[PDB]
Amino acid sequence: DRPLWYPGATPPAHLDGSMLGDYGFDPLRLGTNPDRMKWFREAELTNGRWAMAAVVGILFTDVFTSIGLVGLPKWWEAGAQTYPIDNQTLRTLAIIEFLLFGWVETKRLYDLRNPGSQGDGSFLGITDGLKGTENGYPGGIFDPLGYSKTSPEKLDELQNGRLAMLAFLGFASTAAVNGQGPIESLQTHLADPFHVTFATNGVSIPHFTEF
Amino acid sequence: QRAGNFAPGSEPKEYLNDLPGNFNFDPLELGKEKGTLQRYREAELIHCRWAMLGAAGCLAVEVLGLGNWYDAPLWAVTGDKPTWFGIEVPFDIATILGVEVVAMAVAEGLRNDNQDMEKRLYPGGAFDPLGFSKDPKSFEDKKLKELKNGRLAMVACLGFAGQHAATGKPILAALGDHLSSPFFNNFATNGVSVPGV
Amino acid sequence: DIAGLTPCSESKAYNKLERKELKVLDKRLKQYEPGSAPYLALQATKERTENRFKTYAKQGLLCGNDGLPHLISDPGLALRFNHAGEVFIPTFGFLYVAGYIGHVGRQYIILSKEDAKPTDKEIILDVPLALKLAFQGWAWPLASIQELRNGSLLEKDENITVS
Amino acid sequence: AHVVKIYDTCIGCTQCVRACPLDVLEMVPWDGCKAAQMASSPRTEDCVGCKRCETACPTDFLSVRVYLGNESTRSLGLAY
Amino acid sequence: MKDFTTYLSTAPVVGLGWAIFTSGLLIEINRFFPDPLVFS
Amino acid sequence: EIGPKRGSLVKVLRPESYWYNQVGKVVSVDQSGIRYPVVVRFENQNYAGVSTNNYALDEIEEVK
Ligand code: CLA
Ligand code: CLA
Ligand code: CLA
Ligand code: CLA
Ligand SMILES: CC1=C[C@H](O)CC(C)(C)[C@@H]1/C=C/C(C)=C\C=C/C(C)=C\C=C/C=C(C)\C=C/C=C(C)\C=C/C1=C(C)C[C@H](O)CC1(C)C
Ligand SMILES: CC1=C[C@H](O)CC(C)(C)[C@@H]1/C=C/C(C)=C\C=C/C(C)=C\C=C/C=C(C)\C=C/C=C(C)\C=C/C1=C(C)C[C@H](O)CC1(C)C
Ligand code: SF4
Ligand code: SF4
Repeated sequence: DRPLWYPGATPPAHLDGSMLGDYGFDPLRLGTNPDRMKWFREAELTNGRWAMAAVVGILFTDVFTSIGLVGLPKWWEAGAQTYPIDNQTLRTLAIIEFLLFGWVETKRLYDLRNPGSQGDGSFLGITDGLKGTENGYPGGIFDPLGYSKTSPEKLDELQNGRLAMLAFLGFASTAAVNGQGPIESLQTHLADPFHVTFATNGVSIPHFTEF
Repeated sequence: QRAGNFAPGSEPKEYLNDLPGNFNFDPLELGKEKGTLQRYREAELIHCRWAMLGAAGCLAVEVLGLGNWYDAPLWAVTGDKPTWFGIEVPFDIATILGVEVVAMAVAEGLRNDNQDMEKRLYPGGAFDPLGFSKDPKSFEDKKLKELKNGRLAMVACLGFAGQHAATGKPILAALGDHLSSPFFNNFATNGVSVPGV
Repeated sequence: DIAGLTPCSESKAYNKLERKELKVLDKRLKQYEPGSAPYLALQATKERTENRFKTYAKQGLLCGNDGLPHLISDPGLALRFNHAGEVFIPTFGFLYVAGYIGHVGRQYIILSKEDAKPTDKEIILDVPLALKLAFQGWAWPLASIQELRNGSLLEKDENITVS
Repeated sequence: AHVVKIYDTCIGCTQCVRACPLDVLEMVPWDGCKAAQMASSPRTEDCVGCKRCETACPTDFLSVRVYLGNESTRSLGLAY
Repeated sequence: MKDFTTYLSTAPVVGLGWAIFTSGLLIEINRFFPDPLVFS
Repeated sequence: EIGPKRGSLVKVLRPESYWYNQVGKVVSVDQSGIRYPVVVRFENQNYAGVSTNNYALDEIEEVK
């Protein structure tokens, strides 16, 4: 077990066992039954892995935007910029997004139920590559860099993934009361820290004391 | 004899252990009982065989340029006579409804009085004069072809109906919209198929 | 709009009802002096009344011929015509609170019954335990489906029957 | 004219006999119980249908039941 | 004191503290953001 | 020994009883040929206020 989210005396009951990114953080005891703890673990990954690849489109691009290299729009209004384009792809995108994910995800849903269960003649000829080593960590998807014996580079995958999940929650909240992008919000806290915060300007609290 | 799996890795269903067209499908356990399965297996082949003929019909009218499958019975309200390859068949509406009922009632009734469970699905003799069923291998193989092709006709005859209601266009015209501009001309862009588009 | 109802902003009776309810206070305000406390109390009520009417109009409510706002319940019409906060969203708010009360009381009942003298624990509560469960019930839906999918929610024919 | 029937579950407590005022219940020996006693109802003609006896019975369900029925002068408790 | 805390853990007293909380919370929720009907 | 063991829990099967499909401790068992020997004690009271009752061999079964 890795260090404790409280340094002091918060005894966990079922997290002493091995697992990735185990810091003993389960007050509500939602991981008591092991069968559904096994399910929530994969949820942290798909949310972790998806959130990180999403945060780059908000982050890697807006940094280049504030510097002035590109004139792309902000994420809070990128959706209304696509469909008015002459060469556009109007909303058959919601449904095709579901028809495409529905094929992959149920293949992932039936793996957690029956691990390594991809029949011999079910797919054309690549039935062997689709078998996975463990749940959440398949083999033939990564081309290099998964043959070490100390496999816990996974801890980087989680600490980076949990962090990004905070980012989008902050992007969405910052972009609902500040009215500006995430990086524009950063340039202000650096230029005038004490004035631009969640307390006084960002109306997250009813503070009206003009005296 | 399992042709495949609709869901690879799914749990086997013992009620469908050895039949033609088995894919281990049934997720609602319809067919758990042994007697009802013999009825469903009869209903599937007949819902099949009626769809395959009716499906080739709708294509035959449009491929040969005769008209729509939807506008075929519209002569009755207008009053003009029906046609088959523009031959002007003379019979009237009350004559069609009388001969159809008496003819099909004689046919369907004789079918139900068979009481031979294998022949209720796969008769012999007169219904197969050329004798393809004599070879057990090709017979077993051709049964999977009867059923695979039939399930296409059923799901797709429903498409001829659903396509028509949302868009009044005919079959081959509605296909041309996909090929001309797929991403724009789809069921999503009908405005009726999906609420909220 | 829908169901032959006008919005409250465009209605005449809605504004008629505002001019009436303010006229009652203005007549009542004439009796007292400007700087007195009864004057300050009525002016505040006047300020609240003016705020109640404009906020209900701003919220896209629907007022009928009588001039009073009406609510819509079908989520389809609510979402289509932007009236979801009225009924459809109040339903989820209450269910989360109602479930929280159930998941808490159910757990206190089960845990006290695992010990000696559970009858005393009902009339004389274990407040440290009750507060512990009351602050652990924020994610009550997760535990329910966890307990349903597991099968430890329901009892199985170990219950008393009558015949 | 009420009916008083006692069932197989009696244990010889005698609490039914002590309770009913009108002396309609007495104890008789029997081989079924530890106490070797059983009740009886010889004189139900004097039963006022008070039903105090059933209350005395301390079994899971009553081994003594007073099935009310046709009334009479003695049953209605009429001094007149 | 052990018996005093036990008296405070009775049903009549714990209910009194509950009532002051729920009623105090609702009245305070009506005093600020006055008279709500539609939820935004 | 004729019947269940002392201190053993058992489940009741009298349809008439307040304790039907419920569990109780066996207080004692008599081996003298009595029809209803098995004495059982429950925590919950009945409607009258009694928490014990003599049951039979066939009327009781193993727990749960
Ligand atoms: C976790 C990452 C994260 C980061 C780095 C920021 C950063 C910022 N937020 Mg923000 N925010 C976040 C998450 C985050 N937020 C989330 C999850 C929410 C929703 C609850 C919000 C809601 C929010 C509002 C409503 C507002 C901001 C604002 C701001 C800016 C000014 C500071 C402030 O108001 O205090 C931040 C206040 C908080 C309550 C969040 C702090 C708590 C986090 C979780 C602690 C994390 C620890 C540490 C900082 C991590 C280091 C990471 C770093 C090395 C990259 C600043 C750029 C203000 C603005 O207008 O920007 C100009 C503003 O009005 N935030
Ligand atoms: C492709 C579909 C198909 C297939 C593979 C079969 C296969 C079979 N049927 Mg079956 N059948 C079908 C459709 C089909 N049937 C339909 C639609 C009906 C209703 C009329 C029947 C009615 C029927 C009966 C009553 C019996 C069978 C029997 C049999 C078996 C022996 C005969 C044989 O080998 O058929 C071989 C089939 C072919 C070689 C296909 C011929 C292709 C034709 C000529 C196409 C004509 C249509 C035209 C091109 C469409 C126009 C298109 C338009 C756009 C213009 C075998 C399992 C018998 C049985 O059970 O065996 C013991 C039996 O008694 N069938
Ligand atoms: C944890 C306590 C608890 C729980 C989980 C339930 C749960 C349930 N009750 Mg119920 N009930 C309770 C207490 C509880 N009840 C009490 C105290 C009474 C006496 C007033 C009743 C009287 C009652 C009746 C008459 C009926 C139900 C019914 C039901 C079922 C439908 C819900 C309903 O409408 O009930 C009704 C809800 C109430 C009457 C409100 C109960 C009073 C408060 C809000 C709940 C008590 C919480 C507790 C005091 C807090 C302790 C927490 C602890 C940490 C200290 C449901 C499974 C119905 C049913 O039979 O289902 C089909 C039904 O007809 N209950
Ligand atoms: C001083 C006067 C006084 C008054 C007016 C009451 C009144 C009450 N007592 Mg009581 N009590 C008193 C003195 C008093 N007590 C004294 C001197 C003692 C000795 C220490 C006790 C010990 C005692 C015990 C042990 C119990 C009560 C209980 C009760 C309640 C009866 C249960 C019920 O009907 O609701 C039924 C409740 C439900 C069906 C569901 C719960 C929802 C409730 C109504 C919410 C809580 C209400 C809250 C207490 C009201 C505020 C207090 C009110 C008097 C202002 C009732 C409100 C019983 C109780 O449970 O209290 C609630 C109970 O077990 N009292
Ligand atoms: C709040 C806020 C506000 C303001 O305004 C701003 C700021 C300051 C920014 C803040 C925030 C922060 C955060 C939270 C976050 C960020 C970032 C991250 C975490 C991530 C990315 C990003 C992440 C990520 C993961 C991405 C990428 C990665 C990867 C691996 C991919 C791919 C791959 C894989 C799969 C495997 C193979 O074999 C290989 C490859 C192909 C190579
Ligand atoms: C989806 C879609 C949509 C869009 O719109 C369009 C499109 C693209 C085209 C598509 C459609 C499709 C469909 C519906 C149909 C087609 C086909 C089929 C299925 C059938 C026919 C067709 C089928 C069929 C079966 C027919 C025929 C066959 C047969 C066998 C008959 C008779 C016979 C038999 C008895 C046996 C003997 O020994 C011989 C003979 C005498 C010769
Ligand atoms: S009161 Fe019941 S248990 Fe007692 S002696 Fe009479 S019949 Fe037997
Ligand atoms: S009915 Fe009354 S008087 Fe008669 S036996 Fe019972 S308790 Fe005694």
